[PDB]
Amino acid sequence: TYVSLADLERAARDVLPGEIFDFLAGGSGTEASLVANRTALERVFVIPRMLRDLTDVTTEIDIFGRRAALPMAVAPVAYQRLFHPEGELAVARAARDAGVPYTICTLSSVSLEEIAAVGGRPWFQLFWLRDEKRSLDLVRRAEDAGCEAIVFTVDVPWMGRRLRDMRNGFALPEWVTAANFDEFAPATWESVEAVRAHTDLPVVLKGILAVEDARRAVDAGAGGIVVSNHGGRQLDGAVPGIEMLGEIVAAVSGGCEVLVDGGIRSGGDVLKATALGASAVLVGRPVMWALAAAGQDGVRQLLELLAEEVRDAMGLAGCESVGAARRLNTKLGVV
Amino acid sequence: TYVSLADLERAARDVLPGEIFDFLAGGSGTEASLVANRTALERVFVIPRMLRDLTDVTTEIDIFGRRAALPMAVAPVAYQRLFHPEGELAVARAARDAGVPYTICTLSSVSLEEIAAVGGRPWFQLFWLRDEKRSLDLVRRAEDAGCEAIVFTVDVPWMGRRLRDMRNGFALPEWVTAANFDEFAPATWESVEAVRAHTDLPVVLKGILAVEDARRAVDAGAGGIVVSNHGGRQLDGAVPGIEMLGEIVAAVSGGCEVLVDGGIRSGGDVLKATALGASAVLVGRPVMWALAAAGQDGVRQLLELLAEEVRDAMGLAGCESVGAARRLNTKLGVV
Amino acid sequence: TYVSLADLERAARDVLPGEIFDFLAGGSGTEASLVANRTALERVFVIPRMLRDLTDVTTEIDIFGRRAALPMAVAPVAYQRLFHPEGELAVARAARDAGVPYTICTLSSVSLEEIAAVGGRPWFQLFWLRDEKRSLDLVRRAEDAGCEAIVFTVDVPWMGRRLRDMRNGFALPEWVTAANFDEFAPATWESVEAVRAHTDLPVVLKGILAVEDARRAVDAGAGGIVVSNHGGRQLDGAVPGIEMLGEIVAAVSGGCEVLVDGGIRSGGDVLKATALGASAVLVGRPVMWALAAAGQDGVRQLLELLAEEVRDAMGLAGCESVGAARRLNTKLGVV
Amino acid sequence: TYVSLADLERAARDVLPGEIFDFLAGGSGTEASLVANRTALERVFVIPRMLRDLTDVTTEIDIFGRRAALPMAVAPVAYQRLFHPEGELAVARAARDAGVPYTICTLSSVSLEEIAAVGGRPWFQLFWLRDEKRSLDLVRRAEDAGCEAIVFTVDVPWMGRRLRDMRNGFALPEWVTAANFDEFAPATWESVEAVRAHTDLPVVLKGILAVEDARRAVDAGAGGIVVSNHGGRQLDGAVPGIEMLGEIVAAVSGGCEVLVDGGIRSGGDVLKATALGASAVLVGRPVMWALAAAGQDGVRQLLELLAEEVRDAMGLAGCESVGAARRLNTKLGVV
Ligand SMILES: Cc1cc2nc3c(=O)[nH]c(=O)nc-3n(C[C@H](O)[C@H](O)[C@H](O)COP(=O)(O)O)c2cc1C
Ligand SMILES: Cc1cc2nc3c(=O)[nH]c(=O)nc-3n(C[C@H](O)[C@H](O)[C@H](O)COP(=O)(O)O)c2cc1C
Ligand SMILES: Cc1cc2nc3c(=O)[nH]c(=O)nc-3n(C[C@H](O)[C@H](O)[C@H](O)COP(=O)(O)O)c2cc1C
Ligand SMILES: Cc1cc2nc3c(=O)[nH]c(=O)nc-3n(C[C@H](O)[C@H](O)[C@H](O)COP(=O)(O)O)c2cc1C
Ligand SMILES: O=C(O)[C@@H](O)c1ccccc1
Ligand SMILES: O=C(O)[C@@H](O)c1ccccc1
Ligand SMILES: O=C(O)[C@@H](O)c1ccccc1
Ligand SMILES: O=C(O)[C@@H](O)c1ccccc1
Ligand SMILES: O=C(O)[C@@H](O)c1ccccc1
Ligand SMILES: O=C(O)[C@@H](O)c1ccccc1
Ligand SMILES: O=C(O)[C@@H](O)c1ccccc1
Ligand SMILES: O=C(O)[C@@H](O)c1ccccc1
Repeated sequence: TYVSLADLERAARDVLPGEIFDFLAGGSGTEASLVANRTALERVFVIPRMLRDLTDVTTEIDIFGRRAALPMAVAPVAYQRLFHPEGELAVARAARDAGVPYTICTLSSVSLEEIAAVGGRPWFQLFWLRDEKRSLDLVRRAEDAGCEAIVFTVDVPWMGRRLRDMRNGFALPEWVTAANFDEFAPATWESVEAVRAHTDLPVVLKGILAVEDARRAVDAGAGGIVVSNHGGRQLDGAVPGIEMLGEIVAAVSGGCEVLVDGGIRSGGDVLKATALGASAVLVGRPVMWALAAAGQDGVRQLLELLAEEVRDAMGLAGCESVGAARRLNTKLGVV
Repeated sequence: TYVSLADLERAARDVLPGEIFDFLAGGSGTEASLVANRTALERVFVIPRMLRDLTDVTTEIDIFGRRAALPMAVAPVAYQRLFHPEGELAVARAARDAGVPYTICTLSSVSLEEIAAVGGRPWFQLFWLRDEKRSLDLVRRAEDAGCEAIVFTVDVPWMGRRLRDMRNGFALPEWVTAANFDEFAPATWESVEAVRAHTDLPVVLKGILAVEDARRAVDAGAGGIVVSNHGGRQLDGAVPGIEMLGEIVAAVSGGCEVLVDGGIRSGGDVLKATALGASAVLVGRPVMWALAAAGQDGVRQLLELLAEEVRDAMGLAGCESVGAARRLNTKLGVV
Repeated sequence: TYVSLADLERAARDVLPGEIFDFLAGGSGTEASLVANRTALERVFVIPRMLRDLTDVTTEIDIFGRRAALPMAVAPVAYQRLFHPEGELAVARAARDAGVPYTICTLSSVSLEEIAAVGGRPWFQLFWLRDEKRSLDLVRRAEDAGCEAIVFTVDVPWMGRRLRDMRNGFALPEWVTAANFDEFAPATWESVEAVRAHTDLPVVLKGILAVEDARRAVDAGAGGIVVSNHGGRQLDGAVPGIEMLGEIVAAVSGGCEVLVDGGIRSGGDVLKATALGASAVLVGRPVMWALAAAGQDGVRQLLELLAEEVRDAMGLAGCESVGAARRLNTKLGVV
Repeated sequence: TYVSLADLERAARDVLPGEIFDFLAGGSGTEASLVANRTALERVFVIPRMLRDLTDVTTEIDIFGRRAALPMAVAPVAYQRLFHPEGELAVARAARDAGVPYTICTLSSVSLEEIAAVGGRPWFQLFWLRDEKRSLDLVRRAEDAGCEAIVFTVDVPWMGRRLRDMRNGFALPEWVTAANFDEFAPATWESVEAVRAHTDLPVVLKGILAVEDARRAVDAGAGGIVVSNHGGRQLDGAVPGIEMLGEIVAAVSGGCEVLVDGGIRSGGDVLKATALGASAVLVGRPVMWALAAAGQDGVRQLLELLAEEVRDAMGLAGCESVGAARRLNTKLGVV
C-alpha cells in the first residue's frame, strides 16, 4: 500500500533498468530546471481558510467541454512500453477508470487509435514534423479517433541535451517503436494557425513560459496553454512554470484554460498550483513510476492516492470546490 | 539538570516507544509545515533595547480575566497517557504550580472534570462532533467544572494524513481511551455562534491563518484566536502561524487576544513571538517531552527552565514587561 | 607563518583546554547570533572602484583625538590569563607596537594600571556595578592611568546563558582573578549621565543595536557607540551589529563615532564594515586565538597579517584612505 | 568524448600537478568571490520564447570590427606553458580554427609575436608597468603584430592574496618564463588616456564592477569593458560581474561593448550572460582544463562543445540570433 508518490519512485527504481530509469528521471544539461521545478513548489505555502461548508467537497472540474474527476491529466510521456509491456494501454485504462484525461503522444509506443479505443477522455499531443502534411494527418487521425483536444508541444524545436542519455548511450530497444509511424521541424505561430484551421478541437499550447507568449496564444485562438519547462528536459535554466503561472493567469484574464506542470508530487502540490491560478495540472514522471511498479493496477493506485490527497488538501484549506481553491492566497517561504 | 528544551527531546526519545514518539513528533504529508514552523522562528532576529529600568522585570500577563505567570499556556495535546501513566494529571499539576494555563482536550485520556479538579487555570479545547448536542454538552461540562475559556479548534474538519502513523500502523493502546466519552464534523461559523450563545466563557478560535478569518473571528465575538497550523499536523504546506502573526495583529487592532503556536522551543522564541505581536504562545511537543522524560517533575523543570529563559531574554532585550516586549522590532535574517 | 586568521583558530584549539576554548568560542543559547555574525558578513559583497591613485595608501584613522594605524581596536575580552600566562600584558604590548588601541577590561586578570603602563592607546571598558561608587572609581582610576576613552558596555544587565559553560561546569581557575578588585547592576541612561559627568574622556556605548538607542546615545553626549550583539554571547537571537550598521550610521549623521564588532575575521571584513559606514571595528576572538597560540609574538603576527589584509583589500577596492573605503557601495549576495 | 565542461575539469585534475591545478583553480582570500561567480549564474533562470523562426540560427557576432563565430573569447590567462608544453600556441590555434578571439597576455609564456603569427583574431591584454614606456612599447608591439584590441586589465594594481599559492609555496618552474620580457604599477585613468592616445585599436577595460566606472570608461573613449572580478582572484568579496552586468548595460546605453566573465561553464551560461545584456563573454579556466587534458585538440573539442551548447540554448529559447538572446528576460530563483 502506497501512502505517498515517493513510495512509487522507490518501487520504480528497483524494477527498471538503470538507463530506462535515467531516460525517465533525467533532464537536460546540469538538471538545473529539473531541480528548480521541485524547489519552486517547496517554496510555496498556502494560507488556508477555516470554518467553511464542507458538506459536499468536490474535486471535479469542467475542461474542454467535459467533466474531469480531478484538476489533473496525465502528461504526454513518449514510449510508455519502455516502462511496462502494456505501456500506454495500461495507463489509459487506469486514467479512464479514475475519470482523468490521458494525453496520447505523437511518439506513443501503441497506436493512437488503439489507445483512443480504451475510451475515457483522450487528448492528443502533437509534435510538428518536417513533413507538414504528416502533422496535419496526425491531427485528423486523432480527431477521427475521438480525441478531445490537441496538445501542441511548442518547446521542442529539437530535443534538449539529455546528458544521462548521452552518457548511457541510450537508445530505444528494438521492441519499442513509434507506433503512429510506418524528423522534428521547429513549430511556429504559422504552424499553430494551420492546426487551428484544420480542427474543431481546442488547441492547447504546451511549453509556454513568457507572459507575452501566453497573451499571443489567446490571440491565436488557443483553447488552453500548459505553462511548462518540459519537466526540465528542454532548455536547462528555463524558469519553472509554477513561477510564471500567477503572472500568466493575470495576463490571459480568463481568455483560455491555463494548466501547469513540472514537479507535481502530491495533492498538496495540486492545491498549490490551483491556488496560484491553474485550471488543472499535468503529472508525468509519477504516472510512469506507478506503471513501472505495477502496471495498470499501479496507475490506478497512484490516481486513487492523488485523489485522496487532493480531497484532503482542499478540505483542510476550506475549499469545497476547485474554484474556491483558486481563490486561496499563498506566501513564499524558505526551504 | 536540563539547560535547554532540546535536552528534554533527547530524554523523551530514549524512553518512548518509537511509534509513540512518532505520533508526538510527526506532521502531515512531507512534514513541510512542521519544518517551516522552526525555519520561520530561526529567521527572526530581535532588535534589543538597552539601558532601560530592569528593577522589577515581570513575565506576567493578564489574559481572559486572570493573571498568568508567563505569556504561555500548555497547548491541547490529545491522549497524554500515551507519554506517561499520570498523563494529563501530571501536566496539569505542574502547570498549576508554575502559574501557566493548561488546555484540557476533548480527547483527554483522563476526564475533563478530574483534570479541572487539579485546580490552576484550566482551559478547555473543543472539537466539533457529528452529534452537535455532544459538542455543546462538552462545553457545558467544561464550564461547570471551572474551565475559564473554550479553545475551539477550527482547523480539523478531519485529521490530516500523518504518514508516520500510517507507516507504523499506529493505534491507541487498549489502556488509553478518550475519557470524556462512554466522529468529527467540520465546524463552521454557525458552530462558533452556537458555542458563543451557549457559554459566558471567552471563545478562542485555534487554527486561524488567513487575515480575513482573524477579522471575522473578532466580528463573530471571539475573545481570542490562536494563529496556528496545528504544529504542521493538518494541511501540509500551510503557512506557519508566526509568518501570519504580524499581519493578523495589525488587522484585529486590539479586538481580541492573538496567540500563536508552532515550534516554540525557548524563552527566546517566546520573545520573538511577543515582538511580532502575540499576546501569548502555546507550547505543545516540549511539554510532552518533559512528561515522557520525568512525569510531573519533568514538566515542572521544563516550565522553570522556560520561565528563566523568558526572563533572561526579556531583560537582555530591555523589557521590564511583556507589553514592552510587544513593542520590540524584529529583522529577518538568513539561516 | 599564518596566512589567514583561521590558521590561528586551529592553533588555539590545539593548545587550549576544551572548557577554556569553549568559554572563548561560545555564545548564548542556541548560538544563533554567534553564527549570524558570520552569515551577515558573508552576505556582503563590495563594489570596488578601479583606476584611482594608490601612490600613498594609508590605513590610518583619527579616533578619540589620536591616530591609529588601522581602523581597528582590540575588543574588551575578560580574563586574558585564561589563554596565556602573560594575559593582558602580552596583548597590550603587541597592540601598542602595532599602533592599535587596546581595550582594558573591568574584569581584566592583570590590574588596569599595570596594563596602562605598557603604553600605547589604552581604552577602558566599564561594567556598571551594584555599588555605583565602585563604577565611578574605576572610571577615575582608568583616567588617572592614562586611558583615552571609556567603553561603557550597555548590553550586560547580567551575563547571558552560556550553555557551553553550563554543560562544562566552567569556573575560573584559582590562578585567574578579577585583578581590578580586592555584582552586576543593570546600567541605565542615568548611569551613562553619571559617567559622562565624572570624566573628560569620550564615553563610548558598546552594545547598541536599535536605531533610536544610537540617536539617544548622541543626545546623551556619547563620543561613540559600538554596534554589537556582544559576539553572540548576550541575547540569543539579537540581530548582528553589521545588519544595523548602515541604518545607524545614517541616523546619527556624524554626531559620534560608530564602531562595529562581531565576526571580523579578515581585512576584507574590515573593508566591508568600513563600506557599510563604520569608523572602525573591534576584534575579539581572533586576538585571543593568537595570544593562546603564541603569546605576544602571536598577537603581533595576527596584527601584521590583519594590517596587510586591510591594505590589500583597500587598494584592490580603489581606496587610498579609510574615508574612501567608507564611500564604497555594497551589494548583498547569497552564500 | 566530452559532453560537458565539467568532464574537462575532471580530466585536468588527473593530469596536472596539484600546485599547478591550484594556481589555475584558486582565488584570493577565502574564495568567496570565486564561489559567488558560480552562485550568481545558478540563481539566474531564463524565460524562453516559443514558436519563433529558427530556420537560420546563428551564434555569430560582430565585435571590434570583425565577425566572431560565438559571443565568446578566450580570457587572458598568464603562463599557459604551465598547463601543456605547447601553451599559448595550442590555445591560439584552436581559437583561430573555431572563429573565437584569443586574448594574448602580457605574461604569456610564448612571445606575443609568435602567438599573433598563428593568425585568427588575436587581442592583447595589457598590464601597466612601473616603467611606463615598457607598457606603451607592449601596446605598439601588439598593434604591429596584428592584434585587434587592447584589453587593459584595470583590477590588478598588484596581485591578490592567493592562499593556495602561498600554502603550496608556488613558483614558476624554471622552464616557464614571461616571454614578452628579457614590476606592476597601479594603472589610473591617466594610464588609460596614454594608451588611448598611443593606438588606433579599441581599448577595452577589463575588471570594471562599479556603474560609475563603466560610465567613466565610455567617457574616457573605451571601445569596451569587461565586467569582471578577475575570476575571484583579486579582491576577495568583490561582487560578481554577472550581478552588476544589467545595471552597467543600462548605464552605458550602447556607448561601448559590454563583456562579462567569471564562472561561464556552459552554453546555457552564455545565454544567461547574453540575456542580462552582455555583448560577449570571456572564458578562462575551462579553456585551460581542455589544454591540460588534451592540448590543441582538447581546446578544439571544448570550443565545439560550447558552440553546440550555445546553439542549443539559443534555439530552445527562441533566439535565431545573439541580438534576440539579449532581448530575453530572466528571473532569479533559489539554489
Ligand atoms: C520520459 C518523458 C517523456 C516525455 N515525453 C514527452 C513528449 O513526447 N511530449 C511532450 O509534450 N512532453 C513530454 N514530456 C514532458 C511531460 O509532458 C511533462 O511536461 C513533464 O513530465 C512534467 O513534469 P513531471 O514529470 O515532473 O510531472 C516527457 C517527460 C518525460 C519524463
Ligand atoms: C501529539 C499531538 C496531539 C495534539 N492534539 C491536539 C488536539 O487534540 N487538539 C488541538 O487543538 N490541537 C492538538 N495538537 C496541536 C497543538 O495544540 C499545537 O497546535 C501544536 O502542538 C503546537 O506546536 P508545537 O508542538 O510545535 O509546540 C496536538 C499536537 C500534538 C503534537
Ligand atoms: C571570551 C570573551 C570575553 C568577553 N568579555 C567581554 C567583556 O568583559 N566586556 C565586554 O564589553 N565585552 C566582552 N566580550 C565581547 C567582545 O568585546 C566583542 O563584542 C566580541 O568578542 C566581538 O566579536 P568577535 O569575538 O567575533 O570579534 C567578550 C567576548 C569574548 C569572546
Ligand atoms: C590561472 C589564471 C591566470 C590569469 N591571468 C590573467 C592575466 O594575466 N590577466 C588578466 O587580465 N586576467 C587574468 N586572469 C583572469 C581571467 O582573464 C578571467 O577574468 C577569469 O579567468 C574568468 O573567470 P573563469 O576562469 O571563471 O572563466 C587569469 C585567470 C586565471 C584562472
Ligand atoms: O522529453 C521527451 O522525452 C519527449 O518530449 C521527446 C522529445 C523529442 C523526441 C522524443 C521524445
Ligand atoms: O516570485 C514569485 O512570487 C513567483 O514567481 C513564484 C516564485 C516561486 C514559486 C512560486 C511562485
Ligand atoms: O493533532 C492531533 O493529534 C489532534 O489534533 C487530533 C486530531 C484528530 C483526532 C485526534 C487527535
Ligand atoms: O514576511 C515576513 O516578514 C513575515 O511574514 C515573517 C516571515 C518569517 C518569519 C516571521 C515573519
Ligand atoms: O562575554 C563575556 O564573557 C563578558 O562580557 C562577561 C560578562 C559578564 C561577566 C563576565 C564576563
Ligand atoms: O538588510 C540589509 O541590507 C542590511 O541590514 C544588511 C543585511 C546583511 C548584511 C549587512 C547588511
Ligand atoms: O590572476 C592572475 O594570475 C594574473 O592576472 C596575474 C596577475 C598578476 C601577476 C601574474 C598573473
Ligand atoms: O540583484 C539582481 O537582480 C542582479 O544584481 C543579479 C543577481 C544575481 C544574479 C544575476 C543578477
